[PDB]
Amino acid sequence: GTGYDLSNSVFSPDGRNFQVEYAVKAVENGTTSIGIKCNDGVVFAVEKLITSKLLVPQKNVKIQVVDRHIGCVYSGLIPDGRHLVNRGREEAASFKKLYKTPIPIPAFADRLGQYVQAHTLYNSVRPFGVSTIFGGVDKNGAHLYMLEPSGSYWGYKGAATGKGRQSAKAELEKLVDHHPEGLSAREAVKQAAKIIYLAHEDNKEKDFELEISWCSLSETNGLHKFVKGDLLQEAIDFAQKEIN
Amino acid sequence: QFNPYGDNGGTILGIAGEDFAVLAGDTRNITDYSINSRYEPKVFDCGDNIVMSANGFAADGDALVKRFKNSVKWYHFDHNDKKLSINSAARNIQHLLYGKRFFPYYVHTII
Amino acid sequence: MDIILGIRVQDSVILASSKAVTRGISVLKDSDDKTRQLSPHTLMSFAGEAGDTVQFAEYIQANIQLYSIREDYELSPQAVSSFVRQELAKSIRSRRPYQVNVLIGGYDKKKNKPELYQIDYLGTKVELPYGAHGYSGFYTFSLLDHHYRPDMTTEEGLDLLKLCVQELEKRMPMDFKGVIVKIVDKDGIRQVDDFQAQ
Amino acid sequence: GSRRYDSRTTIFSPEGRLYQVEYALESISHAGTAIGIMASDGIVLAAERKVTSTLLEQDTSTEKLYKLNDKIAVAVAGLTADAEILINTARIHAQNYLKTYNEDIPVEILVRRLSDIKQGYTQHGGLRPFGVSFIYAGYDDRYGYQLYTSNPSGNYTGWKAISVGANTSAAQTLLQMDYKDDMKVDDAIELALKTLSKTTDSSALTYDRLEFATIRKGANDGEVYQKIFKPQEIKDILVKTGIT
Amino acid sequence: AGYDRHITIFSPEGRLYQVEYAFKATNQTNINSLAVRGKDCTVVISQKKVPDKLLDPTTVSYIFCISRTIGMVVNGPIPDARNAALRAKAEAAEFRYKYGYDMPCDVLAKRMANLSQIYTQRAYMRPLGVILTFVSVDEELGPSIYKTDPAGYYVGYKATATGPKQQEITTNLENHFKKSKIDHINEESWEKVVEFAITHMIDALGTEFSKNDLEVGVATKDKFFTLSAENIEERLVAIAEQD
Amino acid sequence: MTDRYSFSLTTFSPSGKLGQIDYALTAVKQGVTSLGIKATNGVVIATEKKSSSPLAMSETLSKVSLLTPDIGAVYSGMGPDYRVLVDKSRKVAHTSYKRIYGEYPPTKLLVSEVAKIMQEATQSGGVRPFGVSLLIAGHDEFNGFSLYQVDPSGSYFPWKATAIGKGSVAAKTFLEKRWNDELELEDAIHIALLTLKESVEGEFNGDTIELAIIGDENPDLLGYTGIPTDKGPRFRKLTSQEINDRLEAL
Amino acid sequence: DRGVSTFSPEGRLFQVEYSLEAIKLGSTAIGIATKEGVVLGVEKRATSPLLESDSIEKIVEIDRHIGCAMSGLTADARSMIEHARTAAVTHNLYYDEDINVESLTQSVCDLALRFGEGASGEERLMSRPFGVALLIAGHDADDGYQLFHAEPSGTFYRYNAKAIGSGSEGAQAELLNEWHSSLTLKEAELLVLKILKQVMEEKLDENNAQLSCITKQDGFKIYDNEKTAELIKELKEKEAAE
Amino acid sequence: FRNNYDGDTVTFSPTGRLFQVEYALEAIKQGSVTVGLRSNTHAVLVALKRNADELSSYQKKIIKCDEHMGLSLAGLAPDARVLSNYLRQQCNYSSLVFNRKLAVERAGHLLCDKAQKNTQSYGGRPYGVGLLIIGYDKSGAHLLEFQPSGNVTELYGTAIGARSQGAKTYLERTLDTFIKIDGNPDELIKAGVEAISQSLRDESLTVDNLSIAIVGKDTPFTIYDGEAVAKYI
Amino acid sequence: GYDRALSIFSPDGHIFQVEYALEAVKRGTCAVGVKGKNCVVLGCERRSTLKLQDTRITPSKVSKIDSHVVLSFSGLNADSRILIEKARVEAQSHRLTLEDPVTVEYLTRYVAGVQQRYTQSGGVRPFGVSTLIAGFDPRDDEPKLYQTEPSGIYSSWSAQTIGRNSKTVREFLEKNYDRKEPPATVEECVKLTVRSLLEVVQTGAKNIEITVVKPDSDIVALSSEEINQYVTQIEQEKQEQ
Repeated sequence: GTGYDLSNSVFSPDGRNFQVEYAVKAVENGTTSIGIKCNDGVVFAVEKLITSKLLVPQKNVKIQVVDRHIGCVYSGLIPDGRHLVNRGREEAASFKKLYKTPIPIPAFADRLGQYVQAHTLYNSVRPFGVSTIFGGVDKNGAHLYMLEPSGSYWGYKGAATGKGRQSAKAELEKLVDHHPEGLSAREAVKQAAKIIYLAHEDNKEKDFELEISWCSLSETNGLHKFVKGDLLQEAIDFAQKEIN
Repeated sequence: QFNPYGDNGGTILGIAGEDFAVLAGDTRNITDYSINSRYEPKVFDCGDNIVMSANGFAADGDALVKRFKNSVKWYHFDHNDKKLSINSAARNIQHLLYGKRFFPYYVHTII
Repeated sequence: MDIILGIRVQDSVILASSKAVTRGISVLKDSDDKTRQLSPHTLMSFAGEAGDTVQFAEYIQANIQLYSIREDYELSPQAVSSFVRQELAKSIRSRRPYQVNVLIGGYDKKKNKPELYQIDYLGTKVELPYGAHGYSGFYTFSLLDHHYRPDMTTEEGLDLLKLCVQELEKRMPMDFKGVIVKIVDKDGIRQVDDFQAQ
Repeated sequence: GSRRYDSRTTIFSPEGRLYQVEYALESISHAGTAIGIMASDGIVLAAERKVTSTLLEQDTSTEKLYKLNDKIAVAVAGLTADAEILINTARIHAQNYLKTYNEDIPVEILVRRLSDIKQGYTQHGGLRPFGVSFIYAGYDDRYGYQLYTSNPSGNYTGWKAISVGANTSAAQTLLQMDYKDDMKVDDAIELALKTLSKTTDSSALTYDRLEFATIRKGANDGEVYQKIFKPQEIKDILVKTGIT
Repeated sequence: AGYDRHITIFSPEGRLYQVEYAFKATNQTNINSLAVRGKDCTVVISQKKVPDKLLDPTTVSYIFCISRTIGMVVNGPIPDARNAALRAKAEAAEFRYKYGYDMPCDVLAKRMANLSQIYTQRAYMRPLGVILTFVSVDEELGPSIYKTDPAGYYVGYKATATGPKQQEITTNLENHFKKSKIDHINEESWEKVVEFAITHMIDALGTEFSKNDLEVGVATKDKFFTLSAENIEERLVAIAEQD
Repeated sequence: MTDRYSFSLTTFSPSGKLGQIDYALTAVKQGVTSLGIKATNGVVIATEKKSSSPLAMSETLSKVSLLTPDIGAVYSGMGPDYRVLVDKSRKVAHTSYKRIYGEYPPTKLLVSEVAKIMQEATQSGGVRPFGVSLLIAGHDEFNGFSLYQVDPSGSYFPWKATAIGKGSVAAKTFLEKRWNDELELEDAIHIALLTLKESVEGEFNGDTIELAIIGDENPDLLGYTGIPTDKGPRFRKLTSQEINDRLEAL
Repeated sequence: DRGVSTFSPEGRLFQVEYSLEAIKLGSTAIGIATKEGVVLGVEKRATSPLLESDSIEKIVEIDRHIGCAMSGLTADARSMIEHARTAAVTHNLYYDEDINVESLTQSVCDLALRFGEGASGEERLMSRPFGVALLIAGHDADDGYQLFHAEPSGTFYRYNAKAIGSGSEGAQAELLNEWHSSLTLKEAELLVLKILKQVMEEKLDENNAQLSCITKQDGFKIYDNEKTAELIKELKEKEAAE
Repeated sequence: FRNNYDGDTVTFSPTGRLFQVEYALEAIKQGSVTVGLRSNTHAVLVALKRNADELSSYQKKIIKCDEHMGLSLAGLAPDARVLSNYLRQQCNYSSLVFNRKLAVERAGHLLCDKAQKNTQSYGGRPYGVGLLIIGYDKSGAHLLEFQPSGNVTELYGTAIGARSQGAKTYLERTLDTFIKIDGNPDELIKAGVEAISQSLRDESLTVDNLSIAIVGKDTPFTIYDGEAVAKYI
Repeated sequence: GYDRALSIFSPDGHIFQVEYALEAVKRGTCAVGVKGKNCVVLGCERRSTLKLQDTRITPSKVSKIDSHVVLSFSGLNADSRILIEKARVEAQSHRLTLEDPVTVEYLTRYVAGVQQRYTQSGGVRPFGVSTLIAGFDPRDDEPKLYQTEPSGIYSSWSAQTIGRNSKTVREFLEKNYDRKEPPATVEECVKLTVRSLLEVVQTGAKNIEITVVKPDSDIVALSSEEINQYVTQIEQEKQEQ
């Protein structure tokens, strides 16, 4: 008597939800993305596979914004990630409408958490095929979160998911020990470029494109902002400088 | 008590010859004894060689025109870019106006 | 209003109904049949608001006819008049109430007795030897109090109506263009062809 | 989704039978036998209680014979809980009819309606049918004494004598053998008890195992009277017939 | 002949396998918790395991502040745990609004255990794979501990323990209440009651604890609060001097 | 979110059996023994308090519940299913009766309402039957004292005396020998305690045994004086102390 | 089991493809478009000689300028025709003109995929696709004489000539060779009769086969039995000549 | 294997695949080939049309959505009608409420979000059609590819349908050439017809077989069929 | 709530739930209708299994839909009531809005439309019923006879039978009903109806029931003795050979 993996909300005999574990496989299959928490903000970076010369550069934007202060990035099924953000965007607007103040990051994290958890309670819905790294700056500092298909989320110093999660975490844990008194917003951006290049060894057959964003109290006034032109080129050159 | 209607004045005219038609209207828009605008166009080319004007309450006029223009647009999408004949437009406008028989558009309309 | 009269005699119910349909300053019709047959032995007359009047009658008629087909049986006049009352009693507390006053004239084939029921738009039923709706009653009720006997023949009952119609024609302000008269007995419903000059 | 767990209660077999209606009829073939016999001067209803104990209170007990109207009564075969659901709607229906026409409901009209409710659970809704068969005993001024039967399919028929529940096949032949059209009620009482006594799966037929009722016109009153026999009354009539 | 183990319907034996399999889920996180009553306080202790050095330890918690007076510790996966929390918080606020007084501990438990029983009966809802332990100092009943499971069962406790290594802790406490005779910790201050609970978790699990290995929640008259790493650290100094 | 379970979960099998009802009854057999006895001047319902832990407080968990001032209930089977049924049974007594008639429902009618709720659990979409048998004891002016049993199917039977759960077979035999139509209430409690002893393996006292009666009106349990017609509840849960007294001379 | 609207590994909808097999079991229906009009013919196919043949209605008027021929589960067509007629009359109410044949067909096809079990997007309350294919023939001022074949897949093709039903594969091969741009109406009428006669199991007469046409002048007419009998009599003579 | 996990879209396979979505993708691969390509001034669609018989018409592949935007289809046409209708309304809403021509990128996000809801809910199937959306908004010429999984990519050139891998390789090799074709629409159509013929394994492209659409700086979205496309043959 | 698709297509192109609804009809008691020059006659068989029925109160197979139209059926008895009621409501509704009783064709088309609707709606199964609808149009003296089936298909017949052993009785009518010269008299038309049922039903005056509908709402069901007389005459024809 089996078939415990055919329906979503069902508990297997050992106590698991196999349909969520199958969603995790869809995430591991996806492009690698990371988050670094610094001394006054958060930095997000993501890999973008260039299948053909035909894809217009800088145009297929993956990192998304909720409100004006939160940034979101995800690995796995992109449409699912987009759907999750549409929910977050509605959720934050609703919060701002009633309490005037923009949503705190811990508050926003649970809003995603309860919503993703909800999609593991019924057989008529499919679990989310994404892990989401997200954060920002609120009333009491920077926050970084990672949300799994089960609905599990925690606060992170550094987060990684997708194809090259192994290389990323190994490099993130070295930063926590080498920089015990925090890392600066500028530094974290440059360092985020390196991690993405090092995690690209896992997908080294194809060419890729770098996309970075940051939210910082001193460098961006606590608002989410993309990295462009001279700052992005600086990060690209730094990653190239530490590869040889 | 809130009155949903107002009066923006103006006047429009429509004459048809043998191979032509004209539709005219003053450009003055008013509220009570004040002039809102000295140049506020009130006669519109709706496409398919139809000119339209709705006169009276300007907010109901603009709504009607806007709704009919959108009607022309969808007619092309639905009926293989078929030209909307003036008689068809007329019957279509009747249904727009009568569809608000119990909260009317305070306009006199001419095409 | 319209004239709506009924009288139960020994072995029949007689219904007399106004023939005129007046709207505004014009008498639009002088031959209007203000009655419906509900079943072979039950007849209903009606008066009231312009539209409600025919719509209610025809609606009641469809329901009684539906009952007859389903059951292969005819409801007693008592049962029909209870159904009518409850529809009006329902309608008076709705958004737009039927403004219709009716008379049910029926011959109960089981009991071998004629029956007359007066029911107003509120759903106020009562069984009577004689009845009237509208202003008509203000003249005919006292007239019948005097002249009516409970064992009168159908022929005596028609004479007694003529006396009511003569009084209404003399004293009532409106020209109601005479009446259509119907008999309900053991043999069903029939119309008295000549009453206008009987 | 839920498609996996749907029994499909309202579908035809390749043979053209309704699976659930069939299995419901099988369920009823296990229920205590009930008998109804219509005579010229009244109707009898006899029923056999199932799995009785000496500690079971009979005085307060009423499991097979129910009063629907002041003039209509029923014998039940099958699930008592299912039957009570229907019995209540039937009681409401008779009262609606009375409030509408100022006349007691004709027996057939009450039967057609219950039978219509049962037919519903057969054709739509995806719910299980009612596991009940009824005998109806009634009187009205149109047909006089009437006897009807209805089963889970919503089919109803009219009878001079009928049995429901267990051993109907055996019970019907015994009735067909001993029933004559010009029967007095006191004779119909005997036939009902004799038939039960023969088809019983118990050792002997006793008062504590029986429910008994009559519908008879007043021996002096001139109108219709129901009588649901009390334990002591049955014990009396069981000595009369010759069963003790 | 198979599907009676996938949704919440009876097996031939009379068992609801989905409920049984939900109990299994409660031990997934390998964390043990215990709750004890003092003279006028109630203390919850839960093991804090942060295996990843990329995590922010301050966010790793299975103890929730439901209301000003009520606190809850959860044994089970966090997404189900947070689900249960949000509901309890909502239910506690609604009670206060409707009835004008703060929801009691035993009443919140009964409520949450009723909701758990629904998922047990209706098929479209899966049970939550969590065991909820509620604590407070009730204004009528005094110090209270009430525990709800995925079966919808709930009961009051003198003291309780939950998790994989539950029985070690359970027997350890049982033996103390046969020795002390009274059914609570005979101590005036909550600080010494927290110390008792930590001492008895060490002796039952056979393992020493640091300030980051523990999570503590305290309930006093009109207040429930969770201790910081340093409050525990101060409390850990006290047990080291006693031995 | 979208409940796709609009169909029955309890259906008929080829043999005629209703699987889920039968299995529910199987769950009731595993449950702890509970019993009821009807005397001439009262009714008694009794059960064993099976504790889940010696650290748990058995006082916080009542297996015997008051439904109305004159009606009480006990069960065998699944505890949580009973708890939610008790809540609904208390509510229906108000909504479907007291709010209409200004008085409490008679025993038979409240039982009928309880049964209806359980019958619905047999037929409604997306639910399983309740896994409990109930024993409901009560009084009403026009019927006097009565005792009912309600099965998972929704069926109910009136009993002079009966037992449900684990040792019900042996306990029904023991009751048959001891019951008569001339029992006084103190006699009935005596039998109740004796019958329950055959079931209980462990400690037998007022802390492990739950016992309540439907007897005389208790004016000191009412809470107020003034209205002569209000005389007080007939339902009374015996205390641990009161049970022990009858056990010292047992 | 398996979902109703569910793709096969090949990329097709199970229900739609199975519905296409029900249509292949239907009666033959033939349409031929000419510059003088469109002709629609059907095989009646009566199951018993006691059946009153002229009560078999497989040719229906949609509007004065649009006609329809059905093949397959013909009971399924009633609500399609009802929709079609209402669409046509409704269009005339809003626009004081005749509906285009192309737009009418599109409106009928919009219904075809509205099946499922309480789905996402809009509202689709229908348990299965239609088990019937339609031949829609008509005329409008814009595109002249037109013949459309509407399928339960929701897609519709325009045809110069089309056969649907049991004899459709053999009939379409025949219609491929015969049809040319400059056929007369009478040639087309005789052509419909010629192909139906071939694919039928029974001998063709004015009772088991029905003719109809749509012209600009007289609109949509269904030929009476006496008229069709004379065209059958005329076809017999022409085949015998060569 | 595949037996169990392809019953509906709501179900994940052990490897993380949604088979119902993948089977929908297969309908596109069976569909007739179509090609998109853009420069800085203009965007172009070139589509190959399919018939049933030589007695049938060729089904239309290109749909106009607004004066500045449009799309081509490969797969189930009824689904393309449902999606194009939606995008028309979204374009309509943007003009009426905001007096704003909907940005092509946002059109893609909306189609992505609409496709997604079908891939996660019980009952509903996925869409069975691919789309190539060309536009000219406030930031120049755009080309988008839509897959019924939800994925939408902005490209210079691309192809979908049967044998479309041939056309895609041609564009990938000619990228530097056609992107500079600014202010000469004819020489961009010439590049599209040369692209689509790289996918012709079966037949020659004829006057009632070929379909072309163009949008640009001073060119509202227009479709060419019949004698209009004759010069590109 | 419940909208599960019960009637669906199978690989070979059949709706099995509709196919099985026909099997239910094949199990039902035989029904036959024949039309004459100036009448229509409906014949139906009663089951012999239980010979203790009360014919006064037992529902009969021939139901009046209106005063001029009759409906007989073969299949699930409980299902037929649903179809009959809807038809009877539509009859009264048609008299209300059109001011004219239904034509037999119209009432047939409506009943057939309901049946079809239950073959492509969610949560419902097809009607296990085929009907014979017979009567006379308002002010019309031409006889009308129609048949419907679970699929929703309908058509008119000179003579038709449905239900068990209907293959046998149809075979009889095909070689016994002359379209050129229909039965001239009512008596001549009733004889043929009884003759056909005697092919499938063993000697039974109880078993065969007949109803005769004439123009202008003249419907009368025959007594057992009257039908018995027809049987008595027919059985004496055979022995002459």
